[PDB]
Amino acid sequence: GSNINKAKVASVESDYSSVKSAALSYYSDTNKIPVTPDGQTGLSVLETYMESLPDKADIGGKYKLIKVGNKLVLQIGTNDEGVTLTEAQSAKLLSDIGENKIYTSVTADNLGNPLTSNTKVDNKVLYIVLIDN
Repeated sequence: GSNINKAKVASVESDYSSVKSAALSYYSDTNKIPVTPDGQTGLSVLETYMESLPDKADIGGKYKLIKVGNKLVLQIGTNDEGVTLTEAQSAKLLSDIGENKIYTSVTADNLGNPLTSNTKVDNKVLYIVLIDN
């Protein structure tokens, strides 16, 4: 329960850090935000920059990269499966990553409701800002 759940959150944080470094490299080299091709999932857009591509989050859900306004966003989950978070998992993720990054909804233009330290997520797609311009 408690310790396993905290380590699943830490695993997403490690994936986030690795993907963020690779994304910044791609952005510096191409002058364009790396995005998953329309109609696909996964991080193969970053394959030149990563020895091993993260596939699924330990909290549930496949990874992909989307543009939301001017921001690069790590999407965690798809139609098939979203993330699951207890309040304690949400609290750790926010303590470690900080504010204005983790969202429970987006449109193509705008970040939606921010995750809070009291939020439970039951099989829903989650969003973490990687690059804020």
